[PDB]
Amino acid sequence: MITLTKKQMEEMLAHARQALPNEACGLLGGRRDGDDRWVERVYPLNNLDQSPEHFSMDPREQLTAVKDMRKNGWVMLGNFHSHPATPARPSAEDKRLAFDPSLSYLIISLAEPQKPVCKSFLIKKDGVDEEEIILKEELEHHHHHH
Repeated sequence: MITLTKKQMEEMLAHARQALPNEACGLLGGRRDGDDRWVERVYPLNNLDQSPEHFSMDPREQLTAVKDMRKNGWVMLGNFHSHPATPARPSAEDKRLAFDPSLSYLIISLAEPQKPVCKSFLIKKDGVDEEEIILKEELEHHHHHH
């Protein structure tokens, strides 16, 4: 299961339109426990590629993002990339860009802002599996540190 807040959805949505007409990629940070993931911060790394529909894994930005997570004490949950005006789900060539074992790839459909399809796809060897997104009204009690 994956859980994120309204604010995170808003953050992803903002990043999506921000990147247009290019596609919007980046990472998701927060806490992962019981294999489940809670997105407490969206990491807009911006499209390190030049493609409009295909994404990059933002190599340099990865090092920046992990460096950030080490500062606050969070972990890497997965990544997300949104298509400009095209639907969700990973395409044949799009999926080939997955040089990972079975991470979480969120693909957002910005075909319409009235109904942007947001799902989390697990790209595995055997195939792609769907993870459902649960919303949280509030953040996980701020950065939390005594």
